Amino acid sequence: AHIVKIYDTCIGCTQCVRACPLDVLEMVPWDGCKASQMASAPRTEDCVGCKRCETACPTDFLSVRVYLGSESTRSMGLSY
Amino acid sequence: PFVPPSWAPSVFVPLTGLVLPAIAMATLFVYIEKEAP
Amino acid sequence: KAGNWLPGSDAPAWLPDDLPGNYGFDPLSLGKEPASLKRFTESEVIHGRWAMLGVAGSLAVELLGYGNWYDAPLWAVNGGKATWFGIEVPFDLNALLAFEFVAMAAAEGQRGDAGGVVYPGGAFDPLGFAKDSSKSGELKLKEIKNGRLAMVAFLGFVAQHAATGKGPIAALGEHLANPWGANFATNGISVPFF
Amino acid sequence: LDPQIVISGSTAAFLAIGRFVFLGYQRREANFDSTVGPKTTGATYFDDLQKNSTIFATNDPAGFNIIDVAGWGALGHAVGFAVLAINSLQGANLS
Amino acid sequence: TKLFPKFSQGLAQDPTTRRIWYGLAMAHDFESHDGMTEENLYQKIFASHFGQLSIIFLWTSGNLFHVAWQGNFEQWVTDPVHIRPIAHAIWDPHFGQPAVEAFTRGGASGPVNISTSGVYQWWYTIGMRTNQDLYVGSVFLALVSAIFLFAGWLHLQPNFQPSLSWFKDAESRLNHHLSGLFGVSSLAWTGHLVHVAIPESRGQHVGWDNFLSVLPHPQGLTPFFTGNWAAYAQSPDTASHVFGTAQGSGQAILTFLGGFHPQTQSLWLTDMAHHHLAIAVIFIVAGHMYRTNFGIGHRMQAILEAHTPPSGSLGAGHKGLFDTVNNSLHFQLGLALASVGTITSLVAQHMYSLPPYAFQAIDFTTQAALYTHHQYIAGFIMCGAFAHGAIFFIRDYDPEQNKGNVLARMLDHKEALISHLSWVSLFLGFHTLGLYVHNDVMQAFGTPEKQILIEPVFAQWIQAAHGKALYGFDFLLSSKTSAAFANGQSLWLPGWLDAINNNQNSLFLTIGPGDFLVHHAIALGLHTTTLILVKGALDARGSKLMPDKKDFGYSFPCDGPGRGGTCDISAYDAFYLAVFWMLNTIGWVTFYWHWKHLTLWQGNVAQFDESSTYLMGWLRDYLWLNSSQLINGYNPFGMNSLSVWAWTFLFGHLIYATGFMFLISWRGYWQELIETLVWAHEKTPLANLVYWKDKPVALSIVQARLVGLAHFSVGYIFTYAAFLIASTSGRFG
Amino acid sequence: TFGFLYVAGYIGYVGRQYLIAVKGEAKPTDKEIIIDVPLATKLAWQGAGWPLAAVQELQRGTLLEKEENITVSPR
Amino acid sequence: ARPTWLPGLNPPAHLKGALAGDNGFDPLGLGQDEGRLKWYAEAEKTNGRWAMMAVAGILGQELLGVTPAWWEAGAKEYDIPAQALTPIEFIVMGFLEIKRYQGFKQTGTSGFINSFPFDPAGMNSPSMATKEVKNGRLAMVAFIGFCVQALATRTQPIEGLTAHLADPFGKNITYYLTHLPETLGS
Ligand code: CLA
Ligand code: CLA
Ligand code: CLA
Ligand code: CLA
Ligand SMILES: CC1=C(/C=C/C(C)=C/C=C/C(C)=C/C=C/C=C(C)/C=C/C=C(C)/C=C/C2=C(C)CCCC2(C)C)C(C)(C)CCC1
Ligand SMILES: CC1=C(/C=C/C(C)=C/C=C/C(C)=C/C=C/C=C(C)/C=C/C=C(C)/C=C/C2=C(C)CCCC2(C)C)C(C)(C)CCC1
Ligand SMILES: CCCCCCCCCCCCO[C@H]1O[C@H](CO)[C@@H](O[C@H]2O[C@H](CO)[C@@H](O)[C@H](O)[C@H]2O)[C@H](O)[C@H]1O
Repeated sequence: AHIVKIYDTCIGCTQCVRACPLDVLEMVPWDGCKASQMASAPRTEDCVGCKRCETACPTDFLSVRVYLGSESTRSMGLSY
Repeated sequence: PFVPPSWAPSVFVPLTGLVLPAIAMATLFVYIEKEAP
Repeated sequence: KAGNWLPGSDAPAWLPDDLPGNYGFDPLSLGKEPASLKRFTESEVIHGRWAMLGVAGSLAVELLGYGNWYDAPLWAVNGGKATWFGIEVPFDLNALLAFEFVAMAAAEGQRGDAGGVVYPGGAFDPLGFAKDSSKSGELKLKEIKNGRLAMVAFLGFVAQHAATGKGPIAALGEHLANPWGANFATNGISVPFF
Repeated sequence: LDPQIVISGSTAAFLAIGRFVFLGYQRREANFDSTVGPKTTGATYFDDLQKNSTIFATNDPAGFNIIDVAGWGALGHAVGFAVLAINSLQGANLS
Repeated sequence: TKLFPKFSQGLAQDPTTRRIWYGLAMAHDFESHDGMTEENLYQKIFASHFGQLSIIFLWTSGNLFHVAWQGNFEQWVTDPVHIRPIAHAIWDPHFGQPAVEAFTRGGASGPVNISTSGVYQWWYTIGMRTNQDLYVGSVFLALVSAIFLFAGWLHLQPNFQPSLSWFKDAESRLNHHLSGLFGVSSLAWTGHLVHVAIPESRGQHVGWDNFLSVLPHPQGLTPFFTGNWAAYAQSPDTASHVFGTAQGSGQAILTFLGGFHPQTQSLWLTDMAHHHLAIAVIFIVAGHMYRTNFGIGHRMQAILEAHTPPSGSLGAGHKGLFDTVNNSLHFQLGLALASVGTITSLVAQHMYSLPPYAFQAIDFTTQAALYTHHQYIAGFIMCGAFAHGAIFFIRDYDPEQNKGNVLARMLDHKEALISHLSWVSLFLGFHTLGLYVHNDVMQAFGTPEKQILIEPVFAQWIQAAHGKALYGFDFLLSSKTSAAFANGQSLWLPGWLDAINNNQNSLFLTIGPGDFLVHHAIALGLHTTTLILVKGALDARGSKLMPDKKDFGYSFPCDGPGRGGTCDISAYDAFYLAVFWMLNTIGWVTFYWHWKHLTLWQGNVAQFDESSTYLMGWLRDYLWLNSSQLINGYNPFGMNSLSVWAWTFLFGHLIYATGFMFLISWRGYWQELIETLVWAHEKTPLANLVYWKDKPVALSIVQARLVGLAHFSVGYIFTYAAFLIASTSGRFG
Repeated sequence: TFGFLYVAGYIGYVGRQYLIAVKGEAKPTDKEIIIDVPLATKLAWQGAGWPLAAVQELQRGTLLEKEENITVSPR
Repeated sequence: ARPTWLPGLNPPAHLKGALAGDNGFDPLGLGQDEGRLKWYAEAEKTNGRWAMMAVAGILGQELLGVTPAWWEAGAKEYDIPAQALTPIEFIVMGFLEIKRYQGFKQTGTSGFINSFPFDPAGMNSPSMATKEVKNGRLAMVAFIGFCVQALATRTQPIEGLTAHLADPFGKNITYYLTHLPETLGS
């Protein structure tokens, strides 16, 4: 399973959640930004490591980071 | 005393090139495939 | 301040004014660190004192007709015996190194443990010239100025001999014979394109 | 050259200066190794091999123990044979 | 889950074939194993080193055994000039009769390989004369191999495992290794030369059976204990001495003749005896420098702490470096590879020009192979030196504990370092390539007098300082009135000057404009390879494109296509790219060494002087001209003894070209292709009864770069090895 | 050697003068793809004295940027 | 305050004086693990015990006129062929030594075959233990003296002593180390 971390520079644009092709991320309420919402990564066991979320994050440096880790059938994206 | 027999290559070349590799590959293939208890 | 090495210049701040022989000369600011300057202050006096002995000794040998400073140790090479003022000495090179190494180690080691003393006085000033400690300013200035002059002179001895091969007294005689035709501009060594 | 005079003579000089000249200086520099601290703090056999288990006490007033005698004597022997060996090269045929 | 690998649960849980590949590839990265502690890390490494030592002594034993069993050492020693050494016998059932006859040579019973490693000249020089001498050495080293293997087992046992602090006693290890490992070993080797090697070179047998009753010198130890050490340098071997015989021999055991033995064209044994005695004294003395349990010596931490320039030019200086070096194995390994890698180059440089083994010079194939062998090994070691320096920064570097010291300040001006290496590489490449192309155009248009030939005056001036009188500089040793010439005129200059002014040996070969261009190409190789490796290390911890690269490790595929694309952004990839430039650099060095020597060995040095100034000459007169015999090893009319090198020559081209596939085409193409193969197997009747246990997948991104680089390197090495040996051996051997 | 350096410094100095000149404009990027020929010719002729102008910038300390005004990566 | 090898040197802590012959001599601190010191103490005696017999054998053989010199005994041929001697020795010594080790592990003392300690005559006490070590150490030093004196002088132990007694100042290590050609040229 890969590791996905959300850092406190998130502005709650939701672009990472829309970009993710496996519904790994979601938005949750927060008080640390104007949007009052923060990205969350509750389902990292389904993450494949494409890093489409990082491509979509506007903040600099990124507020969502993916650290490729142990491989499995789900993280290796196998249908066999 | 040291000199090996004149027929040593006939036995050792096939042994180390065809026989031991076969047993080594079989040993390694079984080992990697073996499942933990 | 004993003067200004470059008239119109500003003396470096890190050079204290009362330091003997302070002309404000430090283009490369080597004495900027106080700890380094303290070591340099001692080394200049020691270098100057040895240079004064060396220049006096080098000139004395040739003035009295015993050769030049450069030829003095040749006896230990060719196979001759040492001589001092024409008086034969019974020692050989390997023996001489023994006395010097032990003797100089004792003296220099004793000086080294003093932790930077450069004006001991006491037994080293039997006649009491600097016993006053108030009028010593001029004597310290005279010592360093003659010391710096001697250091420059000895470099002249080495540099001149490497170019012409003659002793310091012989070189002086040759300059006076033909001042315009016998100088560093006529070596054929110092200025390659002349 | 006579080996007995040269080797003994050089050793005496190096023992004499070591005992009377550089003993104070040498000891002060040895304390600069104290500022860093001990090598290890352990109680295993391999940790014990890095400690001064035996302290070489001496009755000499200045503390010139045997380890110092070995150090300064070795330099004298090394210098003594350098002098003898170099002097031997004089009057050598085809060498 | 699967058992293998036992050291990583992440790999063992992987259901794909990546588990097999990655398990092999992470076996020796002990720091990454599950449950690893610092103390267990050092004990495993200590055990692994015993295994490496046992392999080295077993490999050496195998060489000694096979030469004695199947070689012609006893025949070769009689006439080393006109006999090709034998490496080992051939038993290949695939051979045809013409092949069996072709490889029968040297008076051997059957087919054999000719040795190129120079062990014959080495062993003959050190006093070996019979096959039984080699047999006893082989059994002795096999026993030594066993002992080290046992020691590796012993020190893993409960009561013999050293503690962590034992491995970090720097002062004690340096004292022993300098005085004992270096000093005593060199003193012992002097004993062999004085007692065995030198007498054997003078026709007197000395073995274990009689060496206690044979006097190495007529005056036995009286000169040694009386200080009259000059007695050992009297009556050296005369210029008429015939090596291995008592005619023309002398009596001295320690000399400084300084030249080459006239017959063997190699260094005198009495000089190599005095050499090893001299450094042994220096190394034994140097090993009494550091602190131990006896209250004298330096502590390395104190030395580093002291050396801070008072002006603050180096910041904190060397403060904190003792822990930085003493706690990081990658820092220590980087210093070991950098030092050993440079010394490997030095061995190659000095062995070809100061041949130490009798009759080594005349064996052209051996000299070519030995120089190429060690230069390629040095090149790999240097790349590893920088790789582990990059690994140190990611894994072991601690910014807080290195605050303001020299190491930290290197990262402060890393852009300046990289920018200037970039400028030097560009400058050398532009003007080096430009001058070659200019000279090529002039040759093409038929005006060889219009080309730009720059005389290597600076290097020719160095050769004058050493006594080469060809250039007429009359400088230092080239002038008979200088003090340098006079002082050494009674010790070693007569022999040294005689050798350096002999133009038939490789001691300071004459150089010209052809050597000017090649040397500047070598500089381009060194600077560019350093640029790639140095960037990989200084940028390892992060960069503007990836500020937090340290959090991902030394080796990772990429950071994805975002931010413009980040392919080959890790420090592992900088090393991967630098290996190509290392091969390119060592290739230029070995082409230059080989071509300049082939022309010398044929007597026609003018060919190199004329054809080496433009790049068509290299392609025409070196690569194309010298391939004629190689590619005729087998042809439609038959084959000869070179057919193995002809076959290996194409074998290299194939492995090299196969590597392009792993480097050009990347993973995504192959993973999708494998998915139809998985579909095909499952739907095929009579085959879907059989099935796999590891799900097939394409190689990883990082794996294919290594696999592609391995094929590239292997094909590189095997192609040139076959050409180097075949061109040299066929021409003369 | 000194023939080439004069021309090489000429080309480099002229380009640096032009690059500084357009940094003050509203849209520097559009002044780089589309060259301001009247300005370039003006700077082309004044470059003949680059060694004099280059040295005077060095002594006045305006040749180099300040270390604090240059971006660098984390270290 | 027992006597120590160096005047005015307090013995190191790991040496308590319990062992026989404990003079506090361990400049390298080799014995500091209680598990190794016990092994070394047993190892000291066995090396000394073999040295004591060896020194007596060399002296006894020389005093009884046995030839050739003790360093040429192997070359001489005896009733049993040299090839047969080694297998006999290997089996016999292997048995004695293996049982020697087995008893030491169980009891921690020294003995013979199945008896640990092996003191049939009942002579055993702290004084006897001390006397064994001091005589053992002397034999160990003595044997090395024989080996080196054979190398340099090439004379048997008693033969060397007589030469020194006859000509003390003329004959000594100073003479032999500077006359190897003369002595070895005979
Ligand atoms: C205690 C034993 C002992 C005794 C009584 C003697 C007695 C004698 N030896 Mg022998 N010898 C010994 C030990 C002994 N040796 C050892 C250990 C060695 C090896 C270094 C030698 C090597 C040797 C040689 C090479 C020669 C003699 C010779 C002689 C004779 C003249 C004296 C001489 O030159 O001595 C001076 C030289 C010595 C080496 C004697 C040293 C004796 C002291 C007591 C040894 C102390 C060792 C010490 C405790 C070890 C500490 C180790 C440390 C790491 C803690 C004389 C009969 C000469 C002769 O004429 O032989 C026929 C001669 O040529 N001996
Ligand atoms: C060191 C390795 C090695 C060895 C010893 C051999 C040996 C042989 N190869 Mg080669 N081969 C090898 C590696 C090796 N090969 C590799 C790596 C490849 C792939 C690149 C090949 C590809 C290859 C091909 C394509 C062919 C050979 C063939 C041969 C035979 C040529 C000589 C002949 O006329 O045989 C004649 C053979 C016989 C008279 C019979 C020999 C004994 C047979 C093969 C086995 C008997 C087994 C026994 C009845 C029961 C089990 C006994 C066992 C448990 C002890 C011979 C058996 C040729 C051949 O004839 O193969 C059959 C052949 O066509 N090889
Ligand atoms: C004594 C020196 C030394 C030591 C102790 C180590 C030790 C280590 N290195 Mg280092 N290294 C060295 C030399 C050394 N290195 C050199 C010389 C280089 C330059 C080439 C490198 C370059 C290097 C890199 C780039 C990396 C390491 C890494 C490592 C670690 C893991 C190694 C591993 O798992 O290998 C496993 C071994 C393999 C997968 C196979 C190795 C064999 C290769 C692929 C070539 C095979 C060729 C083949 C035999 C040819 C066949 C020919 C055919 C015709 C038959 C380990 C701590 C890795 C690490 O984790 O660092 C933190 C890492 O990334 N090293
Ligand atoms: C023959 C092949 C080749 C060539 C010529 C180069 C050239 C270069 N490499 Mg590259 N490289 C190669 C293969 C090659 N590489 C391979 C196989 C790899 C493995 C992936 C790499 C990996 C690599 C790395 C990792 C690095 C380089 C670097 C460099 C530069 C080194 C400095 C230099 O020589 O500057 C002088 C420049 C040259 C010799 C380039 C050719 C110039 C031509 C002749 C100009 C022609 C102009 C003319 C007007 C015609 C134009 C026509 C056109 C408009 C139609 C240079 C640009 C380093 C770099 O970029 O340093 C700054 C660097 O970091 N290379
Ligand atoms: C008691 C006393 C005293 C006396 C003392 C003495 C007398 C001492 C001595 C001492 C001594 C007398 C010492 C010695 C030492 C020595 C040594 C320590 C040595 C060493 C050596 C070496 C190390 C060597 C080496 C080498 C070799 C081997 C070879 C060649 C090279 C060389 C040389 C390097 C007095 C009166 C003063 C005071 C009071 C008390
Ligand atoms: C990155 C990194 C790293 C790495 C590094 C490296 C890899 C390096 C290398 C380096 C090198 C590889 C260097 C080299 C150098 C050299 C030198 C510096 C030399 C010198 C020489 C000399 C000085 C000489 C002289 C002389 C002559 C010339 C002649 C005569 C004689 C004489 C001696 C006088 C480490 C690990 C640290 C870690 C951190 C990071
Ligand atoms: C031909 C002419 C050749 C001349 C060669 C001269 C060689 C000099 C070798 C000096 C060796 C070191 O010896 C010298 O070390 C220290 C000075 O550096 C002195 O010792 C002192 O030095 C420190 C630094 O100044 C002081 O802070 C301390 O009080 C003390 O450590 C020693 O008392 C002296 O003996």
